[PDB]
Amino acid sequence: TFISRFAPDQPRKGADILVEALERQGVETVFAYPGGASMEIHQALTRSSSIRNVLPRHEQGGVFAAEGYARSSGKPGICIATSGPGATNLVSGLADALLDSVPLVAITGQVPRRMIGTDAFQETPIVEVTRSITKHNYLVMDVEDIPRIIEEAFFLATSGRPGPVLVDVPKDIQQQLAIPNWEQAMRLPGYMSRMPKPPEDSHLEQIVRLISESKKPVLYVGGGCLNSSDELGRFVELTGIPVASTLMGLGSYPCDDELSLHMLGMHGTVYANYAVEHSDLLLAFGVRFDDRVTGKLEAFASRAKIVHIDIDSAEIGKNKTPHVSVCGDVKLALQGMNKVLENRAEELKLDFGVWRNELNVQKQKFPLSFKTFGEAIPPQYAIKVLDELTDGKAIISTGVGQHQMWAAQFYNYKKPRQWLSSGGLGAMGFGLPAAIGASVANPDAIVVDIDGDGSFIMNVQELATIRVENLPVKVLLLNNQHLGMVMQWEDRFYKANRAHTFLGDPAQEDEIFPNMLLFAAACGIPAARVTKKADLREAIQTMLDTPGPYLLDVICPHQEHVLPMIPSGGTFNDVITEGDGR
Amino acid sequence: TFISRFAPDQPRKGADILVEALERQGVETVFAYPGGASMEIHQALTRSSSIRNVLPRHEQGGVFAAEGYARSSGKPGICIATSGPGATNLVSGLADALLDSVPLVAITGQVPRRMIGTDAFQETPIVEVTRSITKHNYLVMDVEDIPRIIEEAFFLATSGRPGPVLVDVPKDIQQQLAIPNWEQAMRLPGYMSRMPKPPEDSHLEQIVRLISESKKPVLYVGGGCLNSSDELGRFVELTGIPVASTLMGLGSYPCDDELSLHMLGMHGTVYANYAVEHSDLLLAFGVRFDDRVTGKLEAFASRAKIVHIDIDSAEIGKNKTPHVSVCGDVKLALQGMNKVLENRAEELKLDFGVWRNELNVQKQKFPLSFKTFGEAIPPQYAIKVLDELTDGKAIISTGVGQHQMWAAQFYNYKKPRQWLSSGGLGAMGFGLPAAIGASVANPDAIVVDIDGDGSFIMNVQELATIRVENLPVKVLLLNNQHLGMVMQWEDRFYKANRAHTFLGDPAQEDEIFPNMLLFAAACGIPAARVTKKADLREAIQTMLDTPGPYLLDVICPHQEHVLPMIPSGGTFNDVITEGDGR
Amino acid sequence: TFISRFAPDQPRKGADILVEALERQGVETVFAYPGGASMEIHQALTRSSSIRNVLPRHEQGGVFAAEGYARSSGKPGICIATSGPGATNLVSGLADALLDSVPLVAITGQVPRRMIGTDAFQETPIVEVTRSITKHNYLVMDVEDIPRIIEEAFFLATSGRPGPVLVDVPKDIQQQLAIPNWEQAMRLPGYMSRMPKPPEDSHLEQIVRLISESKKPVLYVGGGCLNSSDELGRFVELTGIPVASTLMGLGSYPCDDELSLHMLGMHGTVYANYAVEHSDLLLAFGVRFDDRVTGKLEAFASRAKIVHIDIDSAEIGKNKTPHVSVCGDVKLALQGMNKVLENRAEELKLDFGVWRNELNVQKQKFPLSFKTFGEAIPPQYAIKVLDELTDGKAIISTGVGQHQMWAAQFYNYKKPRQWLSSGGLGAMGFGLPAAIGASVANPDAIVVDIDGDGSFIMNVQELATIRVENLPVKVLLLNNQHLGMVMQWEDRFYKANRAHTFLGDPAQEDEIFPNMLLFAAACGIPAARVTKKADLREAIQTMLDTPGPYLLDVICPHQEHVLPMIPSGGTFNDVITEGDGR
Ligand SMILES: Cc1cc2nc3c(=O)[nH]c(=O)nc-3n(C[C@H](O)[C@H](O)[C@H](O)COP(=O)(O)OP(=O)(O)OC[C@H]3O[C@@H](n4cnc5c(N)ncnc54)[C@H](O)[C@@H]3O)c2cc1C
Ligand SMILES: Cc1cc2nc3c(=O)[nH]c(=O)nc-3n(C[C@H](O)[C@H](O)[C@H](O)COP(=O)(O)OP(=O)(O)OC[C@H]3O[C@@H](n4cnc5c(N)ncnc54)[C@H](O)[C@@H]3O)c2cc1C
Ligand SMILES: Cc1cc2nc3c(=O)[nH]c(=O)nc-3n(C[C@H](O)[C@H](O)[C@H](O)COP(=O)(O)OP(=O)(O)OC[C@H]3O[C@@H](n4cnc5c(N)ncnc54)[C@H](O)[C@@H]3O)c2cc1C
Ligand SMILES: CCOC(=O)c1ccccc1S(=O)(=O)NC(=O)Nc1nc(Cl)cc(OC)n1
Ligand SMILES: CCOC(=O)c1ccccc1S(=O)(=O)NC(=O)Nc1nc(Cl)cc(OC)n1
Ligand SMILES: CCOC(=O)c1ccccc1S(=O)(=O)NC(=O)Nc1nc(Cl)cc(OC)n1
Ligand SMILES: [Mg+2]
Ligand SMILES: [Mg+2]
Ligand SMILES: [Mg+2]
Repeated sequence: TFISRFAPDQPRKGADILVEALERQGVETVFAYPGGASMEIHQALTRSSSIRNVLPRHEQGGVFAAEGYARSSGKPGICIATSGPGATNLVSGLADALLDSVPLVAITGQVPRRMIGTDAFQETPIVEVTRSITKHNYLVMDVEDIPRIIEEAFFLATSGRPGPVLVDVPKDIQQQLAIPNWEQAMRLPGYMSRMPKPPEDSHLEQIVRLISESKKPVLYVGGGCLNSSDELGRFVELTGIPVASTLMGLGSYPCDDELSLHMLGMHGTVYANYAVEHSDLLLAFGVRFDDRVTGKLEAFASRAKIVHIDIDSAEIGKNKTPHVSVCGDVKLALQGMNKVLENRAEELKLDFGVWRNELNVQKQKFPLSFKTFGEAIPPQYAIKVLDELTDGKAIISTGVGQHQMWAAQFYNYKKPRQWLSSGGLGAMGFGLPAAIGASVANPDAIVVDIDGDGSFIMNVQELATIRVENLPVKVLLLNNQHLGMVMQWEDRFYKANRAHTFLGDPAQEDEIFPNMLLFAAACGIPAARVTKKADLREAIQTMLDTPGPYLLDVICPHQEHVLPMIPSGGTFNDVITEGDGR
Repeated sequence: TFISRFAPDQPRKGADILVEALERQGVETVFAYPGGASMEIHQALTRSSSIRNVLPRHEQGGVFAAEGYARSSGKPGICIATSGPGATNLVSGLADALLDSVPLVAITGQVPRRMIGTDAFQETPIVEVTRSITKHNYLVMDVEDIPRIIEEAFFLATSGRPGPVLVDVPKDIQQQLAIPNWEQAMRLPGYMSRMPKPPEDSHLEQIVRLISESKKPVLYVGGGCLNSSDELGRFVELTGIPVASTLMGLGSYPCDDELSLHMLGMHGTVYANYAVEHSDLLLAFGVRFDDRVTGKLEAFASRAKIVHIDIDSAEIGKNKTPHVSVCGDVKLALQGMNKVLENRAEELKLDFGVWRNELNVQKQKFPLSFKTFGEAIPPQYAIKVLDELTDGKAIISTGVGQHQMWAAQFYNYKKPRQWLSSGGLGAMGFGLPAAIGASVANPDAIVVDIDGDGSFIMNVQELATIRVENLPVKVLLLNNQHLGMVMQWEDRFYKANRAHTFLGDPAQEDEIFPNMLLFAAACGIPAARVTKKADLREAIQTMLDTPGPYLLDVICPHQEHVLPMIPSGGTFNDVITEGDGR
Repeated sequence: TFISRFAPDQPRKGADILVEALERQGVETVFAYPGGASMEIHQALTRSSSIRNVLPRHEQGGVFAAEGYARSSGKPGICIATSGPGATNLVSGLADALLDSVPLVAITGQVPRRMIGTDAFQETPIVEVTRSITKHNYLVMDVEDIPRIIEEAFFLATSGRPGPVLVDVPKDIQQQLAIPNWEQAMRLPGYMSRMPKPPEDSHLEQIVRLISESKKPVLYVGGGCLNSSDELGRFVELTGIPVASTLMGLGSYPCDDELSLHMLGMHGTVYANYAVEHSDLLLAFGVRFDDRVTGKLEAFASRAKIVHIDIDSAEIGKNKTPHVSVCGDVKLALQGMNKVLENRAEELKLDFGVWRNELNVQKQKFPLSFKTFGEAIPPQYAIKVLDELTDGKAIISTGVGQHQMWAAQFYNYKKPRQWLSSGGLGAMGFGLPAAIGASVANPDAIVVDIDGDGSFIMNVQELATIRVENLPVKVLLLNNQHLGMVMQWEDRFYKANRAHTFLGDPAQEDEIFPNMLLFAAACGIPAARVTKKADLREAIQTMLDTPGPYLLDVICPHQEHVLPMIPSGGTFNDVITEGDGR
């Protein structure tokens, strides 16, 4: 089926064997920045007609773009870098992908084998450095291993709990001629042996039993449900259980649906954390009970039976001890529980209307809210407008901080993989590059990077990439001249004592600095600034209608605070519902 | 002598103990970007009146600035970052500092101790990740250890062979109240035990003997001589031996002096590599025989007695086996050899005029040269002009690539620490941030970042830093729209087959892209472009005269090639002396 | 040339491929104790007709026997063990072989691959455990790798600086059928690249020059000269330089020769340490300047030019900085220096008679001495008698402690590999097993284990091995009822306060306990006890004449002290020349 560009008996460079190894894996896009140790790989890349390369302006842009690509498509993201500084520049991306469980294959050039360990030119013990921040990694020591290693890398990166896999390739192996063997078996006996088997009916039916025996059930959905959109939907319309979601799970279940309790956790809705606090049955599907959503563990879902379904046994019971657990693919568990629920439909007759009502009053008394001052633009409102004008069908990437929380709170995602945000590591500068990858993976979609002025400037060089690759990336920059989140904490716990959180110029405290519009201009990207809430709707519409890339700089009053808020290690009873920096 | 801000019996936060620990070390400048896990440290920083913080726009800008600071002053550079993404963003800087042996202390915030290893919010096993790319590192586990650890970190970072030391501080330890003990002893028994002792006369006199017995002696000076400017000078005026230098040693001995053979190595002068090739005595002081300068080891200084003086025993004999070696401070070895040379002056009567003549003819027949096409600006010439207008007294930082080699070749450094360039790791994006640190460390100096368009855009966000800190950083951008060095190799070994090396826009192949002038404008930094060689001198003069920061975009024809050139693993007989991409 | 037992196209078990891999390496003897995880290997072993297995009674006996085998033959020693407890029981042997640089290949069975890391039955992460105590190690993950790994293991174990290499083989790979490829190349690019090249005449002639310019030269020979017996001899008869030896070098140069200064170091002769203390030229060939022989480094050979020739660059300059060094095979360096010395014979005319005389008076005034009390047997005398009756042609293995020092001091070894003793690690219980290996490697030699009662009982179970394998192992047990060496230190530095150093029975303080004769009897080995010095000569003669194994229990007064003695970190001026525990 796969047509090679070489004769089955024709020897060729390891670099060419590596590129074909990617083509055979179905790879169509890579993000690679050339360097001396990876030149061969780049040369082989130009001979490929099926793989396109998006040249970033910084290796970190490369990884983050690859992540965006992966996060928005469900396919693995592929980035390639040269040795030494090239490789070390990938680090934050690798750690980011590992914490959020993003399938990713990173390939780095390395000095020739004989040179390894000699403090060679541009050498870095990248395999040693990344071991604790990758799912697995490799140092290829023989051109004969390329086919197997690449196959194993993708298998490991995409199977079980997804994660990044780095493959280090010495320059001498890239140049070595050889005849590849695409028939070799993978050496993952231990891993393949531990791969979860399909869920058992005994386990699944025990859950359905618990559901029928509960009066206050709550679904706690996370990133693990990103491929169970339909199954989860069907499950909810069969149990009528309210859905609470993590920052990573947004979109698994439509935030606009009436059964949606939206996001729970530190900056989750009062009613979502309420539901969990008083539930008697917690259906934790595809979540890792992070400190961000649980607060004080002992207090989290204290009065309820916890059912935990995770593909990673290491997660089941790590922070919370379930009353029931299923180690396996939540997608299969749902399909299984669904058949059962459809059959015992009449026999069960599930009705949680009373519970839902208790929550609806909570949703009515404590809804997400924002204040509008004069004609100043409220970031929450800006996002709300973007949602409306895009009919909530846009792919949203973001930086980290207040804008991130607002992008999560005030936009209703219809489907998963519409939300691209760094959650576990929370790396700034992720938004723009992620949007680049998302756009390449989704050419006909509306891709909007809702960034912060601090996060946006970190990888601002990628604007050049966007222009050159002619990608329709829209940038909704919520400019507040500060490091919003750190500032909020300064206000709440440090008597507003500012400590290097102002991003503007102290000499002209009133001038917007820097002028992000000129950054766009430098890369030939049309831009505009908006300061009055009245002109907001038209500015955003313009951004959307103007073909190609576009940067809308939205000025906002910095004293805004993200609410509600449960301080770290807190309880639902410590939730802060009001206040700002005014 | 040191005045604390706390009573000797008054308990205070570990964060405050850490900041005072820095003040007691004489620290006056740090480069810190605030984050949740390091907020306490930042708060304590604002209470200090002796330490100023330069807030970068990216953690990588922070480290590189700290390096620039260190490299231009001889003091350790200090950068601080928050946990997780903050910390991982330091990686390239740490590896860079380790490879070039730059004293540096990096402090990173970390999640609370009890949270370590739990996959906590913004947690990264930074100590595990950086172990192979730092001189040493620490994870503080008790507020009581702060004083000792900080003292050890600086001692280790600055003593022996300088290098980076990272100190990870849990958030709970930053908030813990305690009374510091500044009297605690350091626990470096093994390290302090292995510290080289002052050179022995027996060893030193054996060297002077070799010098008197040689007919073709050559000095091979490197980064280890950065603090031996005077001693080396005196040594040369007592032996009249020609000085060849590494990229790291530039300036140890004035490149303008007649005894100077300039840089040796891959892109070294023909006469420098000549001198070494035919020498009978190689005085390797403060060098590590890198593959970049030796080429094929067996062929390097094949016909001569090698004397190697290094402060790191691990280096002596690593790639080349000396006939004589001295493990110790080259500064002391020189002072020692100098006294001997002054005494046995008449008894010795050293005369290498015949050898120097053989080299002068070589210097005359094969000098550094560049070609001028029409009115196009030759980068070499631009640098040559900068040298003249600044009287060669400027601090020059650079990116990595062709411009770096030209900045090395066509500028005559009078003193060491005038040249700030990433040599071992060769990390792009180093130039602008390094200039920032150099300027802060040298407020009254002319600081010029000779950057490449590829390297410059990587950390372009630091332009914001430059403006806000009101630093007189001048940027001489040699814009060639390409990744010059990779392109040169494509021309020489890949039939000019371009593989993602063009940095401009393919849709407007003739328009300079991006418009670096607008990047400067965005950060309120005056800029100008120059395209005609005739207008070059006035443009540079303007850049220098215009008070404050300034960006001069210098357009150059990309087909330029760095020469001469000895291909990797080559011999002096493989040196390429002509050709380009036209 | 090599005749397989399988058809070149016939598939067979990995176990059989491993055994053939050994046969192809020339292996004729292995020391293997069967276990569940290694059963396949043992089964394949019985099908071999060229490899004999010596079944020890304890895995530690296995390794030590393999060491003895290696140490007495110059061939690598091979031991095989099962997984878990089998493997961990090898540890002391591996560390011992690494510290003394003994070529050794250890093969351990391991649980099936899929079971690794699951806390399986008899599983131990042996590769992780032994990484810091082996030259290198492997975990075979594919039956296809066996041929290459075994070849690499032996190459690494025997090349450069010899050392142990452990190969872990999963049980499933032992049973997997396959067709071996004995043509595969080794993947040791880096290692083979760093292998020392033959010495250069420039370096060698510089040494001969130093020799001619010296008045007080001293040879400091170590374990690295074990294969340079002839070359060293020739070198000495051409320079007439006195030879001092380490505990590891004994026999490289005959201790009986008049030019021999015998052993230097802590328990070295007064004249040997004298020679070094006052020498002006130290020829350190095949030594690692251990703390045992140097004492206080600063004081060691303080007034002299040090020439160091080592095959391990990591050793040159580790503790002492030479004035000259040669990284390479001392055997070749000597052959080179010899040709030079033979030619410039007349031109040089070397005469160190005056120096030798200064030393001969020292050898006359401070010779090795022992005191004889009544009819009590002096251990020194016993060894002296053994030497005479065996004409100093016996292979002597020993335990660790006082008897070891006496075996070193009072026996004159004619050739290297006659002395088998644990020097760097100093592991007790080494003597008996080492003798077993030495005897198998030298069937027609006189093999005597000069053991201590403490060391002897540790691996006393090997007596069973000796009987069953019908090996002519003679055991000269110097029984003193104590842990001699620890006792000596108690006397000198702890006012003779005994702390668990008495090995006899406190209830019958005067009865020799245990009765080692009955241990021999239990294993059908003829034995006898001797208490009167007058009956000593006849007892030893009997031991030697009685065909087969024999144990002579020699009772000695425990208050004996090893002299002379330079306390740790001491100087030649701190040497203790008299005293005991009476
Ligand atoms: C400024 C900031 C504020 C934050 N505030 C909040 C907040 O208030 N609320 C909040 O929720 N988060 C918040 N976070 C995000 C937070 O750090 C965590 O990233 C997030 O809570 C993790 O959610 P998760 O466990 O659902 O998803 P993941 O971390 O993606 O974990 C998914 C889990 O699902 C398992 N799984 C994967 N695939 C499958 C499958 N097919 N079948 C079954 N199981 C599977 C995994 O192995 C894993 O255990 C914040 C982050 C930042 C940067
Ligand atoms: C694009 C590119 C091209 C390059 N081309 C060249 C080229 O053509 N020529 C070239 O020279 N380099 C070149 N390099 C730089 C090169 O990679 C190495 O960084 C450089 O050769 C190292 O020189 P060094 O050994 O002298 O200095 P360092 O790497 O700084 O090493 C200094 C050494 O001195 C020792 N030492 C330190 N302090 C003391 C003291 N007080 N007393 C005694 N010893 C001390 C150290 O421990 C160490 O061994 C290039 C780099 C790049 C990025
Ligand atoms: C109770 C006790 C007391 C001791 N007392 C003493 C004492 O008083 N005096 C004493 O000497 N020792 C003593 N030791 C032994 C001591 O611990 C060291 O094992 C010994 O000094 C090491 O000597 P070495 O360096 O010569 O040999 P090794 O440790 O075998 O080192 C040999 C060296 O030679 C190099 N080399 C190897 N092969 C070659 C080759 N072909 N060409 C060139 N170089 C090569 C190696 O790589 C290495 O650096 C004692 C030990 C014990 C247990
Ligand atoms: C930068 C990558 O370097 C290496 O892989 C490398 C490292 C040490 C020794 C030899 C090589 S090499 O000879 O296999 N390759 C190179 O040296 N390549 C190389 N490419 C570019 Cl573009 C520039 C350069 O040196 C300045 N060198
Ligand atoms: C980001 C640093 O985080 C931590 O140190 C951390 C990690 C896991 C659990 C508790 C904490 S903590 O309670 O000691 N501190 C915080 O959680 N700090 C914090 N600071 C900001 Cl500015 C934002 C935030 O959460 C969104 N959290
Ligand atoms: C002791 C070695 O054990 C193993 O290799 C082992 C470990 C875990 C699971 C399966 C095996 S196994 O099935 O490949 N082999 C055995 O279990 N062998 C085995 N051999 C013996 Cl003589 C006894 C025994 O179990 C009591 N088991
Ligand atoms: Mg902001
Ligand atoms: Mg360029
Ligand atoms: Mg004893």
